[PDB]
Amino acid sequence: MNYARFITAASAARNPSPIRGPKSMISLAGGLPNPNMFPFKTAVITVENGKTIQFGEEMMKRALQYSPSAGIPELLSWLKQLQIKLHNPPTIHYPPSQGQMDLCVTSGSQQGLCKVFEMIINPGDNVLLDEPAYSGTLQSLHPLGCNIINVASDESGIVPDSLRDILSRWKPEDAKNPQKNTPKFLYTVPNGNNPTGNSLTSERKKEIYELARKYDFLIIEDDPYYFLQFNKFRVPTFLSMDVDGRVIRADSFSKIISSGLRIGFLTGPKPLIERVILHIQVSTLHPSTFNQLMISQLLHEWGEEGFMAHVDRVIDFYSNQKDAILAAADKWLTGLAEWHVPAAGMFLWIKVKGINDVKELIEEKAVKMGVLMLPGNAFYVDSSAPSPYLRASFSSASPEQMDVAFQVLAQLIKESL
Amino acid sequence: MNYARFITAASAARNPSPGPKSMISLAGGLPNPNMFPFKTAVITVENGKTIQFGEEMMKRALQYSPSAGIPELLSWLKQLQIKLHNPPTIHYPPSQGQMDLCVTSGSQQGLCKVFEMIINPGDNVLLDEPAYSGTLQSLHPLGCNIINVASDESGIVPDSLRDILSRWKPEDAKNPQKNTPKFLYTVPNGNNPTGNSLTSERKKEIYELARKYDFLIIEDDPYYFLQFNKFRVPTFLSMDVDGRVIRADSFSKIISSGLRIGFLTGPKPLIERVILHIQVSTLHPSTFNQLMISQLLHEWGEEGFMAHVDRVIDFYSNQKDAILAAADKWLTGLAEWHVPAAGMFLWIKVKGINDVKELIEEKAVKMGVLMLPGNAFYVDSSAPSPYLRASFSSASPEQMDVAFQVLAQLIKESL
Ligand SMILES: O=C(O)CCC(=O)C(=O)O
Repeated sequence: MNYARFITAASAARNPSPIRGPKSMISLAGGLPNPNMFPFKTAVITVENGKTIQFGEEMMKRALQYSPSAGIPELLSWLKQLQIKLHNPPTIHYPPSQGQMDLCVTSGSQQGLCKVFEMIINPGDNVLLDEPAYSGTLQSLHPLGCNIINVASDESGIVPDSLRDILSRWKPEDAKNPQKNTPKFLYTVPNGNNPTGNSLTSERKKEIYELARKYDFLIIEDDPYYFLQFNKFRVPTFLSMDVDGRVIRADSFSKIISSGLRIGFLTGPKPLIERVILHIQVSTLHPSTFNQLMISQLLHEWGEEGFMAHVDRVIDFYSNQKDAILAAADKWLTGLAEWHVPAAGMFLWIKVKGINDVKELIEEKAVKMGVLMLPGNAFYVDSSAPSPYLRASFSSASPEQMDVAFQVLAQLIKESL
Repeated sequence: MNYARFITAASAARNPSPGPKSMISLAGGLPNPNMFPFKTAVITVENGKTIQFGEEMMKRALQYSPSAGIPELLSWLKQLQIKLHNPPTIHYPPSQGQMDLCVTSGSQQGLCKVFEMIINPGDNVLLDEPAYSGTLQSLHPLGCNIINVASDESGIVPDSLRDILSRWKPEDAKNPQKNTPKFLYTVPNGNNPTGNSLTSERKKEIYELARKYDFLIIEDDPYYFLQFNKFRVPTFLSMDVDGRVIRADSFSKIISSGLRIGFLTGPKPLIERVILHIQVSTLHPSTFNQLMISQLLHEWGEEGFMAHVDRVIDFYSNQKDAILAAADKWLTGLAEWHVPAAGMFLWIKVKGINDVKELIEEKAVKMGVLMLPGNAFYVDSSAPSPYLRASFSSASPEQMDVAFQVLAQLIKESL
């Protein structure tokens, strides 16, 4: 596994820019401000289902102060250990320069993901993903001058055959040859895709993996909705089948723990992670120290039992919420729209039947009646193409809210037929 | 005035990526914030009302918020900025550079997003060495030609800036193929590592040249509130009649380094490329941490903020007082150095040793003493450096006494 092909000229040229022997030791060498100057002295944070979190005066100075680039070591060790327990990556005991598994706490998981595109993509590069695809990722990949090659997805995500067919534009030996512009990577959201809410299967993941071996590209696994799986048996990740070190997982605490706190993490091979760490060192520097410590203490006080149980209560909430969105649709959309039932996440994806563009429907008529939901146009490389799709958030609304929401939508559709 | 020549093809192709009511909305992407474990917060402040988050606030604090900062924090920094600098640009048309500001994840987030926005490989850029190693290492992979401007007690020597530019004519600004300097990067207030600051006369002159030659000025000003002189030298932003100043500001030295929260002020179209890059990277600065800071600032008020920064300049001033005292004591005739004008560093040039790397990395450590060799603060970091960076931020008068006596001892052993 050669990593140089996946590291921009710029990315390779980064050197480490850190904040960075007898016994007592009198350092004037370092850069830290004096943390006594800072105004906040203590904190108490109450937790549902938990012991309150205390920052004593000493701990608060630590929270107000520069901390390491890759994250605090107690959160780093605990997430690594989570990743060993959840996924047991084939690579954890490999050599560093082969793909030893490494992890970086990042300022939300999209920070890591961006820095990963920037690391990989030369203009003119080819990338695989399936559409509909995440708004945020299209606005991300677009300025990078890559050519986005769409793989068909259905209710089970990426269709493997589509991937085969697409990749038969190249011989496998073309991977050893940059001129041939073989794909760099496949970007997938494998659990409750935003916007579609469909998830990848196990058999499918294994097959995708083999194609990724054969055509020696990286798999980018964006898995923000992995702890929002409604099925009890969690589907194995690409991470857990990564005997090569061709997988970069992104994990988020945003749907589960806190979206505000901007704390997520990036799991992958050392040399790749290292490029992101080094990019972080000249931009954000680290994730907020305060907030890492809220999460780290929270998580260590729960242990893995409290964490998983918490995630079981989130899932429980999000499913009933999903039962209610579907009831409501089964109630009003029947025979007027088509949808599959979300495998994870917080989004229902609704194909309205016999209307071409739902933008008018939504942005003109539906808003006038006081109901709103997201036109599907944004979720395609070509956002100007007509979409007959709505994305509907089942995250906040009460059963009655959805009832009126779908009573009104169905009316506007009937009125627009 | 023409910002397109200042913005990369990439930076430019970026697209923004974020009601009668009683409205029902189903197209939000917010997660249900009620699922979050953290319920209430209390934080204490020395000489301040206790900051409290009730269940509602807290919820907002654990939730996605705007890209460029919560609005009660943006207006307060936007205000502070009108008040500290009163930019001639405030009431400009937006497309003509109207002063804009986003909260960033610490000031170096903004400043990185700004190099990425500006720099094509091959471009020519100005700053003054020694320069902060971080900025060196940020710029290095961007593939610019770094052109060193001479500096002295007082920062960037502008005569040197004139002689450098004389290789072009003003007219070469409108001709991209001439490769005129894209921008001048500076740390106007005790530069890290020198601790030197620009004078107001020099800043004027620097501005004229930047006008003549149409280059941006990035004023990296993390030590703005750490100024030992009670009159604060006017900033490049207070004299940006053109819309060519990009200012970085930091709460890292005064408020918190750890909360990662700083701010970038500058022409709207330029800030706009930065906010759009933030939207697919960090999304925004921690909502929680902005709320902590915001409620601290509104409660202190403009006055009270300032009483604080005085409080810490006073602290930093005594520390550097203590550090100069000890240098005087042990280092006289063995070294030379200027009084830092601001910041937390002292920059000491040791006599008759060509490179200080052995002196520190072998001898000093062994004797339990540490200072930072200058090597790292120049483009060419393999070059001998007879200079030491020393931090007066934490050490006590006693620990500085022993640091220096020990350091002078070994300097005299190495002669
Ligand atoms: O529009 C926003 O503020 C945030 C959207 C987001 O990150 C999400 O898709 O969950």
